[PDB]
Amino acid sequence: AALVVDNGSGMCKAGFAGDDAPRAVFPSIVGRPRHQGVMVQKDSYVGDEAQSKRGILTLKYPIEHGIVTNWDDMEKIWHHTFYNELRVAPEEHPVLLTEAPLNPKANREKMTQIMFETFNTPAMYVAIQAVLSLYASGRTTGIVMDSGDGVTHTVPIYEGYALPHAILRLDLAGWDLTDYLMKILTERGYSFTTTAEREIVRDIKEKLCYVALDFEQEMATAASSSSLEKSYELPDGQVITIGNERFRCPEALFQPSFLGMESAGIHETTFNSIMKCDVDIRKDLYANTVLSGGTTMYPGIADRMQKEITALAPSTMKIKIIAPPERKYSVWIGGSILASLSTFQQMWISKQEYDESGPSIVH
Amino acid sequence: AALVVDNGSGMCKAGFAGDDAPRAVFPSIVGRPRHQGVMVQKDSYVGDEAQSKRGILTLKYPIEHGIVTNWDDMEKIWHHTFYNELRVAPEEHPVLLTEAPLNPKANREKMTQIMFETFNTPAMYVAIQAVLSLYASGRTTGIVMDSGDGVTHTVPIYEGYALPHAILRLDLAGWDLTDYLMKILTERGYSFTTTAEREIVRDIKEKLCYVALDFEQEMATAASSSSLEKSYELPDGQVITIGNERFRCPEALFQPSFLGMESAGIHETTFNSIMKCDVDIRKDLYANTVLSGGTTMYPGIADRMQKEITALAPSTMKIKIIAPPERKYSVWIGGSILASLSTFQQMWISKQEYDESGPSIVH
Amino acid sequence: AALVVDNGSGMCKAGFAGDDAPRAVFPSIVGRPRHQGVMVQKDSYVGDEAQSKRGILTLKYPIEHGIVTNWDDMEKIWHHTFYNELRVAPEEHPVLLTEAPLNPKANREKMTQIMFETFNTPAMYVAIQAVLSLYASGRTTGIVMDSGDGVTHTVPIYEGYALPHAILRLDLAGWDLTDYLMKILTERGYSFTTTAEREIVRDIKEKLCYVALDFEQEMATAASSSSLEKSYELPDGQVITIGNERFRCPEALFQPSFLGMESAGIHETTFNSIMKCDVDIRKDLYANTVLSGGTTMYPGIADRMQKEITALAPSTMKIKIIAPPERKYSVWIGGSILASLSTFQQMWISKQEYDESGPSIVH
Amino acid sequence: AALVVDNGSGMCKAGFAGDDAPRAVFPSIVGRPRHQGVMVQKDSYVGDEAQSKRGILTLKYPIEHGIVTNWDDMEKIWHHTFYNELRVAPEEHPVLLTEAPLNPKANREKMTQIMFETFNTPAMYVAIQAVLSLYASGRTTGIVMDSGDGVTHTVPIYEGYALPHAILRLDLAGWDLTDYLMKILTERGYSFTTTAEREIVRDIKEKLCYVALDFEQEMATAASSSSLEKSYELPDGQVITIGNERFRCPEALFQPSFLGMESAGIHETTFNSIMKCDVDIRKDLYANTVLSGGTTMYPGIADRMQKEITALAPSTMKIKIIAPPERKYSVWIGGSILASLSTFQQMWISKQEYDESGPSIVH
Amino acid sequence: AALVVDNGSGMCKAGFAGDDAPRAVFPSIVGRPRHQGVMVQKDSYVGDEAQSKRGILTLKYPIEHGIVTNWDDMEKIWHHTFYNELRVAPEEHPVLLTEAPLNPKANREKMTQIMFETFNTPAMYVAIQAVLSLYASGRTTGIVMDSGDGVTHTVPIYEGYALPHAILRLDLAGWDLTDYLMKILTERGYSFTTTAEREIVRDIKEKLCYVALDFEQEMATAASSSSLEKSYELPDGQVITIGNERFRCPEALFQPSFLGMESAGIHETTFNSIMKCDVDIRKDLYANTVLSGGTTMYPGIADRMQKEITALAPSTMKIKIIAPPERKYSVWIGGSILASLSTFQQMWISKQEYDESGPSIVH
Ligand SMILES: Nc1ncnc2c1ncn2[C@@H]1O[C@H](COP(=O)(O)OP(=O)(O)O)[C@@H](O)[C@H]1O
Ligand SMILES: Nc1ncnc2c1ncn2[C@@H]1O[C@H](COP(=O)(O)OP(=O)(O)O)[C@@H](O)[C@H]1O
Ligand SMILES: Nc1ncnc2c1ncn2[C@@H]1O[C@H](COP(=O)(O)OP(=O)(O)O)[C@@H](O)[C@H]1O
Ligand SMILES: Nc1ncnc2c1ncn2[C@@H]1O[C@H](COP(=O)(O)OP(=O)(O)O)[C@@H](O)[C@H]1O
Ligand SMILES: Nc1ncnc2c1ncn2[C@@H]1O[C@H](COP(=O)(O)OP(=O)(O)O)[C@@H](O)[C@H]1O
Ligand SMILES: [Mg+2]
Ligand SMILES: [Mg+2]
Ligand SMILES: [Mg+2]
Ligand SMILES: [Mg+2]
Ligand SMILES: [Mg+2]
Repeated sequence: AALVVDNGSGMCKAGFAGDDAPRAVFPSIVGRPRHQGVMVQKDSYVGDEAQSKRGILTLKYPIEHGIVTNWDDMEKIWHHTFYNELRVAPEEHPVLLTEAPLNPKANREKMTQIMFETFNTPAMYVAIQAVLSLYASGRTTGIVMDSGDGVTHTVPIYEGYALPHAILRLDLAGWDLTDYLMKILTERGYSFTTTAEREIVRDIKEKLCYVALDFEQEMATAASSSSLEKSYELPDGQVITIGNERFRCPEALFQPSFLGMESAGIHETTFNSIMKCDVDIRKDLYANTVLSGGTTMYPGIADRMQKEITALAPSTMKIKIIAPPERKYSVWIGGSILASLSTFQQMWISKQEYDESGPSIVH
Repeated sequence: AALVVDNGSGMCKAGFAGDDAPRAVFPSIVGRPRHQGVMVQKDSYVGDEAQSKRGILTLKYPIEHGIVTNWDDMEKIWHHTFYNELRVAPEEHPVLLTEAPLNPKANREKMTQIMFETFNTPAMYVAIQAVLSLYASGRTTGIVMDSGDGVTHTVPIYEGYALPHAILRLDLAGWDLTDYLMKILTERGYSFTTTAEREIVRDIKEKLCYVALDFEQEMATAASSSSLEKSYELPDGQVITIGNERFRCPEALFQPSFLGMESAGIHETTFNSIMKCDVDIRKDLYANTVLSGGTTMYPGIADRMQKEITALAPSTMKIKIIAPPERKYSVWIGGSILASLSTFQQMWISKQEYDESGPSIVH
Repeated sequence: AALVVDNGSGMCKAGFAGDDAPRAVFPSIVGRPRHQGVMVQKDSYVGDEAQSKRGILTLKYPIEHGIVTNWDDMEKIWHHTFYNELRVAPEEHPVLLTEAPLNPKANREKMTQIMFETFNTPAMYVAIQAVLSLYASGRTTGIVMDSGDGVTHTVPIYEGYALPHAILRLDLAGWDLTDYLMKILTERGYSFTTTAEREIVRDIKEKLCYVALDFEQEMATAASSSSLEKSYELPDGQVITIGNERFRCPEALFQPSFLGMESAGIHETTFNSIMKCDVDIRKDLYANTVLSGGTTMYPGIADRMQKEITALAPSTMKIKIIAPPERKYSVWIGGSILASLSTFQQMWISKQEYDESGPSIVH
Repeated sequence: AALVVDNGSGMCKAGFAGDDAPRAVFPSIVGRPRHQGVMVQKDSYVGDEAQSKRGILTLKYPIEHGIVTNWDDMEKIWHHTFYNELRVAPEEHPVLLTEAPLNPKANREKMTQIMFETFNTPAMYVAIQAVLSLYASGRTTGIVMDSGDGVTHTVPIYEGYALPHAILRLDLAGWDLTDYLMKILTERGYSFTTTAEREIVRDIKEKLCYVALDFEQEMATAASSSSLEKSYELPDGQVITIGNERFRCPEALFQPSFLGMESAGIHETTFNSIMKCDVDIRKDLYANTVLSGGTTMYPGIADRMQKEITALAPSTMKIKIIAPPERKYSVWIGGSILASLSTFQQMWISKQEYDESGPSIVH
Repeated sequence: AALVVDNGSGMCKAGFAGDDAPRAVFPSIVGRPRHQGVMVQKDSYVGDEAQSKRGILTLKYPIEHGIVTNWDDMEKIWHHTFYNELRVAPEEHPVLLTEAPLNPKANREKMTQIMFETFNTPAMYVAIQAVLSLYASGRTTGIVMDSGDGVTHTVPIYEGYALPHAILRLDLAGWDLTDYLMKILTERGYSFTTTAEREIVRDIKEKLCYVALDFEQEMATAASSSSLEKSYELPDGQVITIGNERFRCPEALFQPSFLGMESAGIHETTFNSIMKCDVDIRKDLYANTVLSGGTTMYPGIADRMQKEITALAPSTMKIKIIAPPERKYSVWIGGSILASLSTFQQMWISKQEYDESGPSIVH
């Protein structure tokens, strides 16, 4: 059985091909102690180990905006994934990895060198994340907008053919929303600064934030009452209350100028990607807009995306946003489907092909 | 039963001799994918298959101006015609094919070699398209002006005898009108460039274009109001509006200088063909001018042809333009009549005659 | 009832003895197609059939200058005459044929062999055409000037006796006038060249040409005004206008030098024929000059003949030109009278006399 | 010195009487621009000027089949001839013009009106072209077959006397052969349609076409090998190859049915012209058959004419075809000889005789 | 003195007629602040002002693909051109403007309305850009391939006459190459996204990119060494290094499939434009292929164009690419020559003609 590892910027999702859900889901973090030990202790902690001891750790993400910036810590996470989470020998199973489009070429080549020389996997393959999300929905036509912690990208596919010239990629994703929520929480006097407190803000974001259907009407509602106020208990028992920050944080996905970015929102990025495609396939892309990733899990984002794209598209087009309830695992689920196909078993890059063609075989 | 295949530049019309209408009518196109497949797909698409997937295809016509330029794609269309459209075994039926006059000799010889060596037809015959159109109208005397996608030709026939020295042929037909409509649509800011968008312009031409009775009076009407403006919805919901382009495009049939051509219009070509005939038969040709082909399906072309030929012919002649409502299928209908005649069953070129006389038997 | 067939160079006039007019009058032509048939058609056309389809035919006269030059086509005309025009069985009726004087001996012998061996007529007789014209006028004394399409001949007869030494024959007739009209029509830019266009010129000649009383005065009248101009509409609606060609064409009958001929005009030929007769019978020939044939049907030819012969004859002679209005059929009418006489029934050449005396019985 | 202008349908040959060759030889064409000028250009081009710029011009011949159809363009060619080519004042020299026999009377009268009222020539004369060709050969007896671009005519002359009744004229000449070569070049896929491309086909005809001695044997030779194939480089570097079209095009001179014409070939036209002459002069005409004009410049036409006339003439006659190597200029050379004769100086039509006798003096 | 304004998609080149170089050359951009001012600042910046402050601006091009999309910003650029750059009163000088062929009709009419109603110019004229480039080279015959930031178009001209039916236009130009360089720079981890960073990529393109003579040989050279690597210092001191991207970016001009476009390269577009012209003028167009515009300023593009057209043209044609070193200003230089011609002073459209004929006078 093949191993499917979906390693975006924020999470590591691993499991076996053929299953319907990842077996191991943990944060893609490496924590190191920032104090002195006095008791007569591991040197570093990975994943949920680092998340539970984060009070005395400095947390580091080895992947930033889809790109591995620390390859030593990236091997710790893969080692922790294989031996501690899945508890398998990686030299016995082919590994299917994922990657965002328009990534540096050296990123995929280093992933290949590590899988073949450090873990000694027999076969290997690197797929595009948005393509796997279309496998998960059981479609061959559609435009996938995948947004995780580091990357947001749109990939249009028609009848199984990708339109690579129409692929768009934004560096605006979940990390920027957490960073923005930290900034607007200072307006109420809540100061979060350390890497451990950044994990608390992300937990606040995932539990209290939502997408407003009309932002200006929602701002006027929050300024005239308190029906939108929600409380949240910090780990030390302190209770914070947030109001319009609940929908102002996800609003940066549609108005990136809140972050000082010049780019377009996720609705205009999806529309611009459709408009780069041929006129004859746009009608099918409008009706098969698929959301994927953890950053699409805000309540009300599918209704907001449909409203915003309807205002950009011609009035005779049928805008249909497909947001399955399991779309946080769509990349992994689609990778599990792909690695189980019989027509895919010739797509593997074996270790022999890597020894005779070098790392350039992965491109 | 014999097979009747009318394969002009634009369309493929196929059926069985004795029927009153073709059973298979599809565009004579071969589409190949111009992108990369990412889903784990045929290598080429023919006819209506290529027309529905044209968003991701490069469309190619194997016949250009009546002459087959790609014999590999021409066999794909004939193979698609026999096995997918008609669903017959071509080695059991004689095949009646059509061809424009004044074509290269090697074009008809290659059609004969393919029908006998690739499809193994028992018998075969290649007829002239304008002659078949006269069978469809139930006449033995008349001048047929047939205009399709690639070729416009006039063939005068008197009492069953053809006047080959009076046959005229123009390379101005439906393809040049579509190409001209694409050019004058840029005046309103509508840009069509790809082969898929050329199919959209042809659809615009067939639905909105018409022949003006007086061109200069029609130009003054369109410049003073908007009663001639029509809208058209593109496949992606965008709506374009055209005014004088509706009659300026078909006007190139009567004024080929709009295309930069030096040749004469279809009215002067018909008149020059009559004037090459003997003086004693011109009166019968004037009264039996038969229109045929898809390019004669513009509204108002019969009234315009009659007006233009009346101005060229002597005032005592009776100009009568015969434009039947089914004249888009006249070549096929006439071929179905001819292949069903008992006096035609000796005109077939059997495979034995082809083996003993070579490909020169077809001439 | 006997059959009377008057077959000159141009026309075939057939009917039954006793009638006052021929029942069948058609051009003595055989037309064959000069193009290729494409419609899935007789091999040749005779008479009015060839005249109506002459646009696609090559027209041939089997009789040239009174002499049959094509005996295969001559049988087609006789076959068409008996079975299609008269609709009789020629093996039941005696046939009276006509011939110009001073013809080759083999011409009359071949007519006899065909009538007895091909059509199996019971009896047969060949008469001289000018002698029959004198029967038609009810005279026994007179000089007959018969002019058709091929031959002009004068035969003087006195009290029922022919003067064979005074018979004159000219090869100047209607064919040469049509040929001359074609030549002088080029002066106005009218080009007639084909055998079908020669039939049009002959129609122009029969409708617009006339004999001028004084040629030089008529030439001066046409050169000073336009009262002599007449229009004529061609079969294709084109209108031609002719002036002095109307009387210049028939003037060749009186001045054969217009045709490059050295012979004398029809007036001097008639006078020379009278002067070869005995002095005692010339006075009766001067008073009984009978015109006959289609070439004598020009308006004003009787007044011109009288004026020209009066200038040649002594001033005390009474010149009387007899030009009956039915003189185009005089040979046939006279043959119908002769074949009905009871004293003629012993002049027939029966088939028994032909079998025992050979073809020399006809001379 | 008198000016000699030989202006047939295709070429204009001009010079001075007494010289042995024309000084100016250029195509009788007038070209007008068929596009729009954008550079900040003459309105029309004549002769070699139009031939070099023919890519952007519509070429028109003012003379068609020996008859001037455009008198405005005919004056442009004469004006270009006098002032640009010969560089003389036409009001100082008498002009000798040429004309085909059996031309419309108004054609010669308009040439006289233009020479006297537009160019103000002192004297003028219009000669028959075939008569001048006999001066060029130094003969007083012979039949001249002159064939140019528009007209083919035969004029028999005996001891200095013309036989006008034996003059024959065909409208089959070089223009019809070029038009026929264009038609049979489509059999190999070579499409020439514009007036500029017609000049290219004429160049192909003059360089590659020849007359086959036996046509059926030559057709069998070309169908069994490739020794008759010749290549020709088009102006744009494209190379075309022609085989049996090299001798099929000139074969229309001997079999006009290839053009759909009913007329006889040039061999039968020459023979029919001799047979219209008196029996006593035919022997001298058989031995002095003179070829003239550009259409007689095909290799092998003299040997073919001799073979074809020998088969028509009695076996005891000596058929001698005189084809001088300079017979393309025979009409001009003979006109230069005639205009230099002292016994011709009274044949000029002075401007005084034209003012007192009108335009009818030229006939 | 007349004003010459060459305003393509990317640059604005302005000056006075008669000069040899534009006086004002600045980017055709309008920048607006995308932040909040806190210092107690113009509302928008044009040209070099916007280019120097682009760090805090959003840069907008009012002309996209040759078509003005923002007429308010287009007036800001013209106002900045007249009053700030040239420092003249536009109501005193006639203005010569430029435009790409096959542009929307309303684009030229709005330019005319603004020049006459907003700037009150006395006279005005709009020329075609490729025609002006032929004035700059001192030629009247040649095919001009002009490529700027928005449009690539070929205009063949022969002897001063344009062939409008042979004009081709591509929407592939400098903007698409900059956009493509941004995409392939992500392969090395260089992320440029904002409109200010797009100006940096364009600067990289103009300094480091070149056209490879053989693309596949150049790709193999770059993959085997580092002799093609060049460094570039960003505005903030960061140094980027690019290898095969130097010639892969300009290669999209010859292989537009790199951009996902179906169209043909600039070499095949030039060849197809020549092949639409008459056969007689193609030889002169092959020898006078003129390059123009900023997108033709890549090193090695003239040698590559000659190599690619030589492979398409017949081997006997002489392909000569004329690439003057000042061809970035050819449109302006040619407009300066045209506006100084005395024969052009009647081509101006005065303000009186605009008031009496409306905006339709410009077409
Ligand atoms: N219920 C939720 N609501 C909003 N955001 C969420 C939710 N769950 C996860 N996220 C965000 O999704 C991001 C990561 O999503 P995911 O696609 O699973 O990870 P990866 O970046 O590895 O692809 C994180 O930044 C996280 O804050
Ligand atoms: N209703 C219509 N009006 C105008 N043009 C038409 C119409 N229908 C078809 N055509 C044109 O006719 C051309 C082909 O006609 P047809 O004779 O059926 O094909 P073929 O070229 O195979 O003979 C096409 O170019 C098409 O644009
Ligand atoms: N009305 C007419 N006027 C002048 N010529 C005529 C007229 N009718 C007939 N002809 C001429 O008479 C010729 C034949 O006359 P006819 O004697 O009837 O024929 P055939 O030659 O058979 O004896 C034809 O050449 C025809 O042109
Ligand atoms: N060498 C040649 N071979 C065959 N045909 C020729 C040759 N030279 C000229 N011709 C033809 O002769 C025709 C004109 O001949 P010419 O008698 O010189 O002109 P015109 O028609 O003015 O009398 C043209 O149609 C041309 O094609
Ligand atoms: N040296 C150079 N090398 C390559 N490209 C250049 C160079 N200089 C300018 N360009 C490109 O030319 C384009 C504009 O050229 P130009 O014709 O001057 O402008 P316009 O679009 O106004 O006609 C820009 O996209 C620019 O990137
Ligand atoms: Mg994800
Ligand atoms: Mg058709
Ligand atoms: Mg008669
Ligand atoms: Mg000549
Ligand atoms: Mg430019």
